[PDB]
Amino acid sequence: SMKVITSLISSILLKFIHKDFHEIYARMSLLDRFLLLIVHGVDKMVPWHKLPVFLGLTYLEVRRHLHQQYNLLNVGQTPTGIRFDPANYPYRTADGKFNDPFNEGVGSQNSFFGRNCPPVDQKSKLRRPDPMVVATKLLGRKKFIDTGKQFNMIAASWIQFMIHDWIDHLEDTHQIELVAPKEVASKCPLSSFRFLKTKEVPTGFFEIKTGSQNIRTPWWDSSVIYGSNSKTLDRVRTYKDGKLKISEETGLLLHDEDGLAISGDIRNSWAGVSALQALFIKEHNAVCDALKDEDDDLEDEDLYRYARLVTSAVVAKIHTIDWTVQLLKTDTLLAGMRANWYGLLGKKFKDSFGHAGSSILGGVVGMKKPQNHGVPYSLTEDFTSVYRMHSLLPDQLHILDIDDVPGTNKSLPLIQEISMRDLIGRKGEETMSHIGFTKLMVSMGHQASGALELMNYPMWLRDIVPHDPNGQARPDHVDLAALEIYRDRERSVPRYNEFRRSMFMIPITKWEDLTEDEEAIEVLDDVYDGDVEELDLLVGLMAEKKIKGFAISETAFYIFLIMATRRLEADRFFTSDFNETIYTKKGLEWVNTTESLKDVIDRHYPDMTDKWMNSESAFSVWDSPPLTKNPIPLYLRIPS
Ligand code: HEM
Ligand SMILES: CCCCCCCCCO[C@@H]1O[C@H](CO)[C@@H](O)[C@H](O)[C@H]1O
Ligand SMILES: [Ca+2]
Ligand SMILES: [Ca+2]
Ligand SMILES: [Ca+2]
Ligand SMILES: [Ca+2]
Ligand SMILES: [Ca+2]
Ligand SMILES: [Ca+2]
Ligand SMILES: [Ca+2]
Ligand SMILES: [Ca+2]
Ligand SMILES: [Cl-]
Ligand SMILES: [Cl-]
Ligand SMILES: [Cl-]
Repeated sequence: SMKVITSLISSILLKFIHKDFHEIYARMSLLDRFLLLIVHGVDKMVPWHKLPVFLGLTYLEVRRHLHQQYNLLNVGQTPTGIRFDPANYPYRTADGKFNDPFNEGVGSQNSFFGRNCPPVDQKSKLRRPDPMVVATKLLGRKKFIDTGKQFNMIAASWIQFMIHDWIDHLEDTHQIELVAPKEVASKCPLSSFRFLKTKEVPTGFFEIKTGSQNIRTPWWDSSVIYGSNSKTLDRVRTYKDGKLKISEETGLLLHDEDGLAISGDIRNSWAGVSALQALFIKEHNAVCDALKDEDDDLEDEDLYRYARLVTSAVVAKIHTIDWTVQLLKTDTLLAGMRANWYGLLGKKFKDSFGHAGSSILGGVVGMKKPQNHGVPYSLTEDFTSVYRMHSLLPDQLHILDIDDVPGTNKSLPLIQEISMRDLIGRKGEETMSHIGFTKLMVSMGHQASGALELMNYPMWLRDIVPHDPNGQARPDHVDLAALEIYRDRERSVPRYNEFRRSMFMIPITKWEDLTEDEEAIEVLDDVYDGDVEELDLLVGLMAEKKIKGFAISETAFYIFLIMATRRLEADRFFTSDFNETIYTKKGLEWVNTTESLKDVIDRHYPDMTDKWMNSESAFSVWDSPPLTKNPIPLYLRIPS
């Protein structure tokens, strides 16, 4: 046969593949071996992010395909259940069941986290090197480093607002204690701290024998405002006109008898997230008003269901084509992220002529069927690790004088600095009640986030009161930087270099491959006793030299590449059921005409961005100078 001869040639070409990929290679199809040869070839020459946009996009299409085929690992028995008719569930269910037309429990509350990379058992190394040493020497903020004008505090609030929709790990009842070693104890805000073990649930399989459970629905269903089950949904519903609870007077969240905010998920939250919850409750309630006017025969439950479909799709769209484009501020990713939604052919073509039929040309949104690449949808252990972005948070929020006349580029002066401790949890709700929605939002818009670099982890997070899932305070404080290191190890996520190999990225051989910062190299060498194989994932992701324009590492980005696409393409409500029958005509129109966070702010606060936002995106620092558009066609642009 020709297939056997070509496979022999593929075995010959194995001489051009990095030795660490020989294993994953044997598991690949013939065409995919050729594709890996091409991807790996580019990696060794001019890298994709230096290519003309159209070639960068071609590279990313091929790499993403490889990850879809080889970096999606199921965990646990698939919760298939008895066969059901998806037409019986033309709405987002309270616990995320009945979305995958073939598996009732996929994407539901308490489903298993899947994986992208094979697990690496680290139970004998949970404290090697010591996580409080790692936190002290490599993570704790020395001098604040910001993100320039690229990514403001609304953008930092937004990604946490998404984490509250996406991922949270079920805990066991067993307590763990970490103790600060003598060497760093005087630099540790806590000399020791206690927390709960992650719940390890047996799977019944050989390759992956235990898994974690996700207590948030992994569907992108806005469970951050709707809850992840019927009980928590019931708490937010008014049962009038489809609506959710909010203060009519202040536009802020309501609070329960303990002063805790009433929303979908408020765990370990802060004022910035509360602001976005309130904004999107206003969005949901505005959709209810529009649909109830159109049709007086719709009852509360009908209104709620349609408005949840519209609101959750608006959020997903804004994240995809506005937020991500600020995180990944390059021409290639502008083109790429917009293509996820609208296809390479573009919005104007799609809006005029409809979906072209392939994800490449028309976007994953509106595809005829959901796509899971043969692996039941989940968010993964690896996804959790790469979204650990706590260094985005500042030490203080800079509250501006919104009563002052805006200056050049709509700049405003500082009126007060507020410690982040005063803006988190219950205390933060009280502080926000005095500041108000407008002042907080404008101040967040004008303030840069922290950068994802070493030695930039807020020290206030090294002694925080953590919460139970309902937002209730725990008596045992945690050092979050040390805890994150422990969790990645506890949950068997590969450390940095093995993570790279698993994602067919060339591994580092020395610290100089990771970063040009000579003092950071010395710290890494100290903490890890020279061993790049012991380098923690979180540390590597913060340390890695950034592609120009990227706020995250390339290693994190490849997980974003595949998993962001997956959140849309696997979900019926973004694919087979993204249509006017399911959304209503007006509901679909609402999604299709909303392109940005600015559009939503302008809907509810009609004068805010005119007065105070000079940037194009509400996620960029608001007093940015005007920019003249690049006259070179997008798909032809060459990165400098
Ligand atoms: C005031 C703001 C925040 C506070 C107080 C906070 C606190 C916490 C705490 C206490 C945990 C759980 C640690 C554990 O027991 O395992 C956690 C987990 C996490 N946080 Fe934050 N965080 C905040 C903001 C953010 C931001 C801005 C991001 C950026 C993406 C983020 C991403 C995550 C992720 C991905 C997890 C892991 C969830 C899991 O284990 O499933 N957080 N955070
Ligand atoms: C799946 C892979 C898809 C993209 C592969 C692109 C191959 C690289 C093309 O090299 C060409 O010659 C130059 C030398 O001067 C390059 O550096 C330049 O950028 C490019 O135009
Ligand atoms: Ca969810
Ligand atoms: Ca009580
Ligand atoms: Ca009617
Ligand atoms: Ca003044
Ligand atoms: Ca300013
Ligand atoms: Ca030194
Ligand atoms: Ca519009
Ligand atoms: Ca006006
Ligand atoms: Cl519950
Ligand atoms: Cl994303
Ligand atoms: Cl759209």
